Amino acid sequence: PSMHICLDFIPELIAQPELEKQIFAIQLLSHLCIQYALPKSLSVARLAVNVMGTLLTVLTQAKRYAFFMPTLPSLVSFCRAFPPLYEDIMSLLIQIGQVCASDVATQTRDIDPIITRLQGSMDPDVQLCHCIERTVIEIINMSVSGI
Amino acid sequence: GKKVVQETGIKVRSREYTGFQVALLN
Amino acid sequence: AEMAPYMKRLSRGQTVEDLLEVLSDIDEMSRRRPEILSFFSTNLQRLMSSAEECCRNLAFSLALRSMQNSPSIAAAFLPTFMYCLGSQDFEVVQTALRNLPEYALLCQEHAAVLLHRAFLVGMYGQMDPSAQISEALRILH
Amino acid sequence: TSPSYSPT
Amino acid sequence: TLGIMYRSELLSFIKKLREPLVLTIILSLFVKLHNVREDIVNDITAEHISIWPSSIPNLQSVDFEAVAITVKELVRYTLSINPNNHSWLIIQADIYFATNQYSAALHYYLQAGAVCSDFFNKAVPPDVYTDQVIKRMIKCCSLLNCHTQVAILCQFLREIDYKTAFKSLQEQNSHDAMDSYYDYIWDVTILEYLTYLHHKRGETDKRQIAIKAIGQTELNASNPEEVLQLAAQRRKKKFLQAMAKLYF
Amino acid sequence: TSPSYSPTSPSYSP
Amino acid sequence: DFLLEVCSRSVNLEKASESLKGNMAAFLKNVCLGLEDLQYVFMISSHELFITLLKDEERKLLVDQMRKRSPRVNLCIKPVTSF
Amino acid sequence: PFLDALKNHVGELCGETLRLERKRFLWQHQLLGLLSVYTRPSCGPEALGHLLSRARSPEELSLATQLYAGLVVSLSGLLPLAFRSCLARVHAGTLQPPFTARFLRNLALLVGWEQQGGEGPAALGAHFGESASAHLSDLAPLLLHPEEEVAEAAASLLAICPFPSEALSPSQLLGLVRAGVHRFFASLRLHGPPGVASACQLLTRLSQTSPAGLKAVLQLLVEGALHRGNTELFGGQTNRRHTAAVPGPGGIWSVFHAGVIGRGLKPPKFVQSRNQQEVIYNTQSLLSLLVHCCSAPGGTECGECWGAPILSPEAAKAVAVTLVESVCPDAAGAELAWPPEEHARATVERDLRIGRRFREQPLLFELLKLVAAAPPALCYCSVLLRGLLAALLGHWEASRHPDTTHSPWHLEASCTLVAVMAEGSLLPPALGNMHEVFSQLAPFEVRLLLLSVWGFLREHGPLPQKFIFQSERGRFIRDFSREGGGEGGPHLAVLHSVLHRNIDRLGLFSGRFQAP
Repeated sequence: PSMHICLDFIPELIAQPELEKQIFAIQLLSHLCIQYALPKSLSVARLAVNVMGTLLTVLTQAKRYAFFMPTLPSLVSFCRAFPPLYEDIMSLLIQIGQVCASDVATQTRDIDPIITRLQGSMDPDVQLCHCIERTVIEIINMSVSGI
Repeated sequence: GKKVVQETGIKVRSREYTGFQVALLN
Repeated sequence: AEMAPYMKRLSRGQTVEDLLEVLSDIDEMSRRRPEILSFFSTNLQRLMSSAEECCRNLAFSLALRSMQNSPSIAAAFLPTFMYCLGSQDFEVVQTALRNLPEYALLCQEHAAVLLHRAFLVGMYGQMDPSAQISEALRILH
Repeated sequence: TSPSYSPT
Repeated sequence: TLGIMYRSELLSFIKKLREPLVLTIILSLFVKLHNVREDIVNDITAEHISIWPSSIPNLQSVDFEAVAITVKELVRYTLSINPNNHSWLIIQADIYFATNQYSAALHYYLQAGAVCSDFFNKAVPPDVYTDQVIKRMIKCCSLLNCHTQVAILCQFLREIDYKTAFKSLQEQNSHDAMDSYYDYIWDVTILEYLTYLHHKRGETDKRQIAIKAIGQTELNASNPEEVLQLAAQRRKKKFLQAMAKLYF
Repeated sequence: TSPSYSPTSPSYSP
Repeated sequence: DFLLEVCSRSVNLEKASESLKGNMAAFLKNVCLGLEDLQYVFMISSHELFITLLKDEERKLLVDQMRKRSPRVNLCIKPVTSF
Repeated sequence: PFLDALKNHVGELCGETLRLERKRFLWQHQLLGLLSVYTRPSCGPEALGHLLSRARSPEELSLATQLYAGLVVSLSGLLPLAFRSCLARVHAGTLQPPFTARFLRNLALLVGWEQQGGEGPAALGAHFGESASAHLSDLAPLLLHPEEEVAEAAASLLAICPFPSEALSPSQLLGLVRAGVHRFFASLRLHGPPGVASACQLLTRLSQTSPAGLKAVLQLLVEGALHRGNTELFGGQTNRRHTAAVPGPGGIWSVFHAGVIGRGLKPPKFVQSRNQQEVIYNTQSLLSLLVHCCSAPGGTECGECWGAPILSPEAAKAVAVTLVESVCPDAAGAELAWPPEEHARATVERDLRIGRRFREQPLLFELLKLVAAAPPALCYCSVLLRGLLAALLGHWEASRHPDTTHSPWHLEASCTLVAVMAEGSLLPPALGNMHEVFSQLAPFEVRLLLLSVWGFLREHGPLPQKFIFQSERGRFIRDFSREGGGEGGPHLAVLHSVLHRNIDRLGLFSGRFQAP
């Protein structure tokens, strides 16, 4: 129970230069915002979303996969906590989506999500697009069932 | 004789109050 | 008996002038006693599928009026709107996306698959449904 | 008396 | 509706017609009637035989809205007849550019390129990819927020517009996989600008990617230019097929 | 700030 | 027929290993897959070396597939008269 | 009142009709027909779609044809309305995989019958072919549909469904070819050649439309073949424990090692040893598909029955070019004149990555055999040939073993390569039999003689010219001994000296060389 001090230093762990630490901070913030929904936690969540946008602006594709596969259930946690912080989540989700789809377009692939549009161990951008659409599905099912 | 100065300046971005900078690797 | 010649003109109509004129008339007796659009629902479906700007806008207005009278016909209007999202003219999808949140709000059962398809359209087609999706969900709490 | 990472 | 036809009557008559020569001639006349001062913007459509009279009487009594509607319908009909016509492709895409449907504009520009060349296995003919058309998708892509793509199209221009290229790379709100299209870029100056900007904003891994891409031995800006033209053609082909995979 | 008193608990006034 | 004759002289059943038999059987099976004329399918199935190498279950399975490539279905055109 | 009350229960009446009672199915068939005539949207698309969705046998299909005959002497537009309605309901959340598999395969049976049929479709002209040709565009996601039966039914329908008056929109063409190659590779993954026969028919039928479609088919097909995936189908590729056993048995002193150097001990070291058997046959299936695509139809029936059809030089040229782009994007030595061996020493690095690629992916040898069957594709794949020659030259220089056969892959690769140029007619037939004598020659002899091959090809640089077309046969012919240099000359003389020095075991091969 004496954990909610974490919101004091979660900005620092986000500002840490290591990718693994930034992923861990974002996941910790997600489960904190499930547990305690404070305006302090909301400000930290908004900071985290803008940080995630910044890393989207600046990260190459291999580390983009290695950073954006684990932190998407954190986004659905954010969206469960704060329905105000909702349009920002959807804008960031659509931006990460279409940039990964552009990568899939850049280099030749097989399973072809562009044809799959009307609905193992594969290529990283394929896995990332599948993760993105799965988290969108989870946001929608959440919001439907969540009263 | 003054070398280059590496920055940790605030990267401004919209869509923990507008003064945040992710630290770069030194 | 009285609304049969109007939808006969709808069925036999293939020119935009006559179709828009009949749509304007149908708008007049949709302002007056809107319950009669059930006789026009299928005609509204293929003129939904049609690719004319005013015809589509009147289609959306008349469809939402019919929904507001009776929410029971959303199951019937599901696949035509689904194909409206799925098509590739980049016009009917913009119109359906602008009229998306009201439809999902009055659907309440297939809003999951509507919003999923809308995000996939923004996913692969280069249009941004973020505002409309967000509005639909904040309406749906 | 070290409260954080040293370079930052 | 004074005259020998009504607009619906002539629409039905042209719909019955399918002779491509008279179809494209009446389409050129209709798009000329559209582009003669229908609005403020002077986005004139490209056209093959411009002999129609420029002077307009009864300009208040004519209806540009009905003209736009009927010319869009006739474009739809002639593409229903045969999509394999680069001229009608350019006409449709320019109409969509006028209507600010930039996604469809890129879609039909790319379909025009794939009509004219055998899916970019040969170099695109410049009479179809003129400077004006390339500038049109430059503006369309810049408003569609794919800034590395609009930089690559700037490279496709006959004279490179480095100013609007740098204007495009200035923003941080991109959408189109910068660190993947650094392979496709082949100009040393824009690559140098990318390297400087990445160092300035502290983006070390992308900066490393750009440095290695420059250090490719394929291009050196001192070669006997046969290799340079061959490499530029190869990157043109692969990039165009990449956009053709992305759209449609 | 208050590591042991939990956020959803009353303050102490003086 | 010439190919079948060459195969018949090529393989002798008593002085052949099971690996060679499987190779020959799989090759002729894929030849049957590559053919399109059902007469050619029938004669290649009716060759005696086909029967000797391929068991009847596999033979009838491939024959069943090749006749799954047959669209022969009879339909009635006139509407029914219940009166 | 009866009819417009059954309007809401039209589907269940179709359910009874498919349940096929004694004469109640006939009675409900007539009732549905009269109801469709009566009501103003006419419910014909709905009834047809429901019956096709839950239909599974030709008697129900015949019932569909009979009610279609009634509705076509009654009204019009029935098939376009039915297809849009049913396919919209398919792309929606309804129309479960068994129902839609039944519906698609019912359409496949219908379009097959209408492609055949001599009096049936003539009396009842429904034109299913042009109807589905109008509705082609949405069928590609049904090719990529995750349900196997749906994928098979869509493959059959698109395999036997014809094309419109105009061939196809380029967007739909690219969508169809990408769906086709993905379905082809998935069916190779799961079923085999019996699975991929339908996809091969599909690809061939849409590749024979226009040359640009053929270019797209070949390029996407071989590039997906040489993808990182689907290439094993053809050629092959803690703190609790630490403190439970930690601290170096001293306890009150330091630990023994002073650190690590990384993760350490790269774990798997796993070798791919699935099978070579039936990977022969997967190679054969792909090669047969390429042959069917590159083969012009012609229809002339050359010879009595023995004349093989002549392959398309344009198609094989496209295959060669995109193979070059797949292997090496470098084109600095793509000038078709061969630079010297000193220039090869300068650019050896590309040759190493080319050789490593060739050893990883042995499909390239069969693709280059197709190139060899082509007349000019050798001239267009000259860069790959040069790279492989340089890599082989380097290895045979760096070999110390007095016998050649200690490096098994290199001997086979050299033999195959010389056979490729020999079959592609850049060399004299004695230079062909150089690939025979590779087996028992010593490594330095092979190295010097392939250097002579380098010199010979340097003098007779391969060009698109000198390949003389014949009106007798489309096979372009390079007429030897008209180029001035003609035969090997000094090259054949050096070969003769090599074999005359190695007369110990090469007499029977000198009896093949003889005099050119």
